[PDB]
Amino acid sequence: RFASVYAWNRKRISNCVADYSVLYNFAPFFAFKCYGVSPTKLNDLCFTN
Amino acid sequence: VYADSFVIRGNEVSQIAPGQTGNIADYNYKLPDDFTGCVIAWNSNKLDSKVSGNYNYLYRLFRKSKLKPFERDISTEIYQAGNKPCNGVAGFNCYFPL
Repeated sequence: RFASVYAWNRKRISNCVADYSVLYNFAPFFAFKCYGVSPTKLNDLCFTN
Repeated sequence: VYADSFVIRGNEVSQIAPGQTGNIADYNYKLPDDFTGCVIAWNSNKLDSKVSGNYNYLYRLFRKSKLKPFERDISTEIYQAGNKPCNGVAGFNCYFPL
């Protein structure tokens, strides 16, 4: 279950290994717009929070 | 002068433009960012449709890599998804691209 619209369920991801390929298990991807960074280079990057 | 003619649905007619992403604009036909020319679209439902329907037209939905501009990708290659190395099974986790 997901939350409502006015009260979103914010979560903070702590230190871990992030694989930006498991999310591709979802097929449709009606929109995958990435603004700050290019999606292709999403794997070869490191983030603070 | 080059002319490319084909048929699409209305909801994606806005998708044929430089610097735009989606399903038709990424898996079927991508224009260059510095493209020059014109685009024309007209309605053809009344004389290009059947009561039972027409299944002649198919569009690609899954592709391994992004399509470079002006590159036809006619290839009946079974999609590889999941962890099962399909060898032509065309079943679960291996979809029909078109």
